Amino acid sequence: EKKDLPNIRILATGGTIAGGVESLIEAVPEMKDIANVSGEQIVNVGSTNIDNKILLKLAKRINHLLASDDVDGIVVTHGTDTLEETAYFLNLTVKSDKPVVIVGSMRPSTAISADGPSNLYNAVKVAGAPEAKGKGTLVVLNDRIASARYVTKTNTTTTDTFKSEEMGFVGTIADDIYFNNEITRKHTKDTDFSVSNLDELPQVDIIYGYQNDGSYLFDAAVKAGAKGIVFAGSGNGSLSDAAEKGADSAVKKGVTVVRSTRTGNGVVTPNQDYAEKDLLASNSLNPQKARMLLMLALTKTNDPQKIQAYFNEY
Amino acid sequence: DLPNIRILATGGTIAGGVESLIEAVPEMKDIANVSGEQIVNVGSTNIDNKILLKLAKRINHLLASDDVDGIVVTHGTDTLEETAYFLNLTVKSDKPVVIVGSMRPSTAISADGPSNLYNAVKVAGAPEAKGKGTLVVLNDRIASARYVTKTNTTTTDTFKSEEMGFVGTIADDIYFNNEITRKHTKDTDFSVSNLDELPQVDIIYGYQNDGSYLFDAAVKAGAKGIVFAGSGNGSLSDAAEKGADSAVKKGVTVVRSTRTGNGVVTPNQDYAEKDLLASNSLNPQKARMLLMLALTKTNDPQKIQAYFNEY
Amino acid sequence: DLPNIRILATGGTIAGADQSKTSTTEYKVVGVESLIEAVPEMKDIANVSGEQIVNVGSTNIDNKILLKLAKRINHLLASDDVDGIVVTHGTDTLEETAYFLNLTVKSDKPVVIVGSMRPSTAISADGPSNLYNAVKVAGAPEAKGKGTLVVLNDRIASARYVTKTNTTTTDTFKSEEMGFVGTIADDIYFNNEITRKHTKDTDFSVSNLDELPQVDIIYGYQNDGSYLFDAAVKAGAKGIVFAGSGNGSLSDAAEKGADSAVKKGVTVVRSTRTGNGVVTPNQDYAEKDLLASNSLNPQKARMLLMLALTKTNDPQKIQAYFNEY
Amino acid sequence: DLPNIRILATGGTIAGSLIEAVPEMKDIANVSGEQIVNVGSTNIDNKILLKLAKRINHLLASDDVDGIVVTHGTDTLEETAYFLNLTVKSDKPVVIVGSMRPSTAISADGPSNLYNAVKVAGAPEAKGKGTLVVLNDRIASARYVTKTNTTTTDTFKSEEMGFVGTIADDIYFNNEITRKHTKDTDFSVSNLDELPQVDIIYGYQNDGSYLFDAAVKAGAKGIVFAGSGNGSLSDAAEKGADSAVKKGVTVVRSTRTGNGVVTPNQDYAEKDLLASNSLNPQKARMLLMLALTKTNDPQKIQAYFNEY
Ligand code: NA
Ligand code: NA
Repeated sequence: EKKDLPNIRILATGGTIAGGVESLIEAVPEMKDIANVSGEQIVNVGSTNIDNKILLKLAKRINHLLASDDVDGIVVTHGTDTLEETAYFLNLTVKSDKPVVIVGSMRPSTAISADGPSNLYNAVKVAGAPEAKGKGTLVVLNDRIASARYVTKTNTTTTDTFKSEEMGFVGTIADDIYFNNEITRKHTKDTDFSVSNLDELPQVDIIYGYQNDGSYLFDAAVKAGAKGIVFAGSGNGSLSDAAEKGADSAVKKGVTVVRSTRTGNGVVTPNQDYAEKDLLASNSLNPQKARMLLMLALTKTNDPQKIQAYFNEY
Repeated sequence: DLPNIRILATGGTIAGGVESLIEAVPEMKDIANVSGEQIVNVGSTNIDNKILLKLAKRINHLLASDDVDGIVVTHGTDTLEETAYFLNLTVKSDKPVVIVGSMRPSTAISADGPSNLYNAVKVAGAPEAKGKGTLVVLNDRIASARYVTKTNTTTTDTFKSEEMGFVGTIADDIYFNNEITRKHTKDTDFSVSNLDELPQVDIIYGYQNDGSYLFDAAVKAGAKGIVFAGSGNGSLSDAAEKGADSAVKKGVTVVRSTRTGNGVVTPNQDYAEKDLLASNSLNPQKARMLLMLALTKTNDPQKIQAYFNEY
Repeated sequence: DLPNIRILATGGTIAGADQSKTSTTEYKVVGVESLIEAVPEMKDIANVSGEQIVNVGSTNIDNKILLKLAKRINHLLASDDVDGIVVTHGTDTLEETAYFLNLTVKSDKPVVIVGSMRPSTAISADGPSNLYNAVKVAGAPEAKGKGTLVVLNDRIASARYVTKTNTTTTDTFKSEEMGFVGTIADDIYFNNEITRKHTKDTDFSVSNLDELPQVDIIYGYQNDGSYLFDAAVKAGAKGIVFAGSGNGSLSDAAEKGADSAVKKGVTVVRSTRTGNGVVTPNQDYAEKDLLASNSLNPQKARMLLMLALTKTNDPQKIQAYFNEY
Repeated sequence: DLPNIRILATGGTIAGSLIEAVPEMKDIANVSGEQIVNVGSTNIDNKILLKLAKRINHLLASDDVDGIVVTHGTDTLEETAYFLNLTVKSDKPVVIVGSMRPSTAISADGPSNLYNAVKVAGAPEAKGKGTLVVLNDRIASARYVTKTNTTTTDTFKSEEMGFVGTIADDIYFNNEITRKHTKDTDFSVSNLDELPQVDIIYGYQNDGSYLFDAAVKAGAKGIVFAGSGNGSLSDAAEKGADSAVKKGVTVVRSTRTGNGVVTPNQDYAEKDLLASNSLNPQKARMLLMLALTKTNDPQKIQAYFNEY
């Protein structure tokens, strides 16, 4: 007597991106055509105020739901500012191949040509697509299906902000879904990370590189209890002499230091001079995404060679 | 006769001593009378305010003479955009200043430095380069210092502007396409002629679960200005906002930039009322250059904000 | 004291409608007054009025319509009651109309071309914001003298540099090499002024013309031939634009067809199928009057070639136009 | 021991005898080569494509060939690369390479391009990736790449699909494409001497039906239309396309935009004016020629356009 449709659960982390989560759901009635949609409010914060406590709660809830036969896929609604941080964390900690799609809107729900309704519809379409199984955590905005591993927010305000210059999208939407790429990095069900038994994460802070910078921010991070530091270096993870003094001091005090880049794209490569002093390379992870992997790495090991190996596979 | 172009070197060679650079690209002799000097010799992460003052003063002196038609500065790529934008605000001439580097070492297969240097000299000597602002020339592209950034760690095509494109491109001949709308060079209100140091400005990065303690440390270290590389449109966590508000109360100017890479950071009523300023379309490290220079003129947040909308 | 902005509607997706709100590629036809009433916020930034010029999908915009549109725009901008114009148009051939107007509008007052990638009925339809922003730009004092502009997705592109780069996405209109004249983030941020001659400063007028010289476009590919050149000449082409591989390159067969067209008095311009970059002069091709399209893609090169042929058949004068416009 | 990499040259040298020009290659491969043809890339034709695919298929069947590099002019490089992606029945790497600057120019890009092409062709992880295009430290799929700029060194790109990988000293593989290719395709051309004729017609304002009519008269078996936007036709172009279909020609609507998918449109699909998916006109031509070696059924041809 009923139409068979996928069971998609929306987990909201902030306000409504289209139009409570119950209403959010009624603002995009088109979703009923393609899913049996249900919803829950996890937390309710602006994305700059998403923190490690919330991430642990969110990953645990997703893992619980996806283990059930009554949930086919999940859509997480989230503020765009830090969406990429949450999406990549879930990419490393969700231990299921069922789809998890993270979505937001660049224009408020009340704005002229608000982008939330289409984004949400498309997120639910992807989350219920059989072919979305096994693709890793996905970010869906503006008719594009991006991997959490490769995507970033590239522009402050534009609808088309989430992109990957060098890796493009997993797929795109033009009425139908077109899947184009599968990523090569390890993810989701295949990672070595679990947050099932964790109530906190190792502290990791980020320091920026620039002309005439110093060592004082490294020293402050160490004093504040950082277990890891990601440095957003100029170019290919480069450090001034002052920054390198700070990084070396941190390493000597037992902090793991990973060199990322402030440029936005490309790989940070191992460099003999840096590698021999355990100033690690972030691969193609930007500073905030490198932080997520470093926190998780530090739950498993303090060995710099093992952490570097994670940065090449995840 | 040909334009007289002076090369000021700040690092190692990008092609083939400053005499070595010139000899490595003999083709330059057909488009300019090239001479050169070594200003400093450092990796670009070690370019600092002292060096920038020296470089700006030397450039301003040289461009005032009739024997110099234009200048090329050879520089490491990592912080090239910081130096280029600083010079865009402090060189008080319409004569061309072109910043150039290479992404591959001069000894590598298919080294890019020889072409880059040749093109930089071609642009520096082009009459239509007059009045364009400071330019950055790599990989057949002519970018404004105001809009360009290094977007990729290692690729030859790294210097770009997604939203503003290039001032021009080269395909044998130079094709000039755009003139920027921001105030620059000859028309700025900044002078560093008599300065021996610049107001200290530090940069703090925004991220989930960040804090106030890095703001506190920058203030303790003597920052006069702080640029915050905020997520999205210059957004702050509650903790970051506590740190920023603390800094403003201690007389530090705080400018919100973005970590995203592109777009404008807009004035936001909640932030603006608390003097947490907006960086416009300046990224953190370029915002830092304008904030340092603004602080040579004023501590008034409304005046500093107006500079961020015009420069 | 608000600017007086006239909307001239021509058709396109922005005036299209489907009964399914989730259809972005299938749709049926909305009137200019409906477009306006759908965006009441416009009343706070302009005094808006509208007229329907034509009502067609943009692949059916033709030279007759362009002439009508350019003449109407020129007459309206001569009045003190009109501060700026917005043209609503289908996206498919928007760049052709925009660049034509960039060469034939004899005023420094703003002309902004706008469309949408989703129909008016779609969820998160993009037309309302695009239209608001087009009106905002057309009424901005700083938009004066910028050349014809194309406004979609919070971006303000020059007609000379923009193209439709994607079949279906909202962010399709871009210039990889030249970027945008400006962008919108609440306020307008003007960033660039183009260097090419435009609008009031061109040598072209269409005030006395009822038709344009026929120009056709031929595409380059492996195993192509001469017979499509021959067919374009037979069909009455006065000019041909060749969308060559790479930097306006021709196969031997294509070069045979081009050379035969030139011998019959047709002007041939080499453009590129790549999408970006400059088609440079080439000594061997220039000696045979196979001209270079500069940074004009095939369809935009066609617009300039048609107007050049209203002034001259001299290949050196035509080439000079391609370098300045 | 090092992989055995064979270089098939189609024209002039892109570097500098290549081993002399780029001696670093000796440390990463045992290189050999041959001059299979000697033409400018605008004059690569169907006869040459068939010769190249037959020769590559033969070579890769040998146990002592680990991978192939083809040096090729950049203008039509994407056409050859995609054809080989559909016809090389092996998982071993085939890498197509060119240079945007002449070998004699300042900062010639060919030496690095060639070195990287050989590095990729010998990399174990390049197996099963489909035909690759390697220029400017980037590793692009033949299925997604195009030449996007007339003259720049960074011209080969895919805005929407990115690269299969990139090179920064080491190779970083990032994506595997989802379309069917190489070892898994249903196309076999080793015994064919010609391919069904396919021509391309451009869409623009004030276009007509005359070019369609001429292509049909010239013997086209298929026509790719480089339509404005999402494979759109003017009324005049549509009349020409419908005339062609009635005369037994298969018509595929591609796009002149450069990116995105051309979607099936009900009114066009009802009339067998097919959709090219995310294939540009010149790449859609290669798939249509091969489709026409198997069938004239428009539904089957459309299905090929959705999978390849
Ligand atoms: Na450097
Ligand atoms: Na349309």
